[PDB]
Amino acid sequence: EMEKEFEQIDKSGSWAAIYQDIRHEASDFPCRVAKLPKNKNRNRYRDVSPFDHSRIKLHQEDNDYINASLIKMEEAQRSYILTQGPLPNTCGHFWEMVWEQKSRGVVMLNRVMEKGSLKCAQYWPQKEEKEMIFEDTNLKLTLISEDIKSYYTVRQLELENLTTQETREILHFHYTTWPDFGVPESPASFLNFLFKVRESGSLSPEHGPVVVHCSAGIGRSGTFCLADTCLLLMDKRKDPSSVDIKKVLLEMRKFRMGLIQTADQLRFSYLAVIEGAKFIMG
Ligand SMILES: COC(=O)c1c(O)cccc1OCCCCNC(=O)[C@H](Cc1ccc(OC(C(=O)O)C(=O)O)cc1)NC(=O)OC(C)(C)C
Repeated sequence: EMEKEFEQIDKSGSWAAIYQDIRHEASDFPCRVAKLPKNKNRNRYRDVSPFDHSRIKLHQEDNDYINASLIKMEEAQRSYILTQGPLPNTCGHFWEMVWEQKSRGVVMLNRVMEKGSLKCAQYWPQKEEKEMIFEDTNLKLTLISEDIKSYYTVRQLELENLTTQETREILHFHYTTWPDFGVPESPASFLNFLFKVRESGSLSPEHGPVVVHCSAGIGRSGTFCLADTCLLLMDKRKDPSSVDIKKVLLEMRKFRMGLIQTADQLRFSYLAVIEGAKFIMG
């Protein structure tokens, strides 16, 4: 019972301690490509890089680099590509990835501007009649429809490979109410957002892995994938109470560094899993 464990940590207020043990035991792998001088401008943060072994490679002989990682959860039967919010110069690369990896959905957990500064580039068109064209990767992106709700907006986008004139519908799931500081008060809306993504089919195996990002693509994005996998496991296993969130998180960190950036996010993840389990279950 993780809800029982949850209350213990809370009782003895030891979230920092537990979160810190996870950090200590977290995997550490080479990030050689990420650090090559030529890729300096392809990284938003100096301390956030994809491990070489799990990085997404762009299909181009020029420079195949993009700060993104493939998180592959074998037992859960789910995969996710966690990436940083694209930069002014990596938007074409961002959509190239979405096309090459055959992704059906893009999940955004932040706003273009937060705490007064840019956390992500405006990488999608905001008006139907103003399509965007990425000359470097030869891609055309068109806003098809938009549905603004209280805590999130879902957009329908048409992505076209100008080289082949092939097209695909991409669903943009944008969680718009994540606080500038700290974590959400209640996992309620965050969970419904996740379920809406599940419902679209974007997380299903018939499609490439969903692309997820916040600013660095490790904190909020971490919370999203950790909660989704844990719920899914509790759904699969003969004994749902055997799902250990701390171990699942560590398995994920084998594919990308720093998933879950604070003890607050860790507690929030527990909170979301526990709440989502109560609904999904009974
Ligand atoms: C806590 O650290 C870790 O867990 C960790 C680890 O265990 C092992 C390896 C790396 C690790 O983590 C690496 C990052 C440690 C803390 N670094 C920072 O805050 C920033 C980059 C950053 C920005 C926003 C964010 O998240 C937001 C978002 O995207 O909006 C969100 O989730 O809300 C996450 C990371 N770097 C920075 O200022 O440059 C410097 C510090 C160089 C000046």
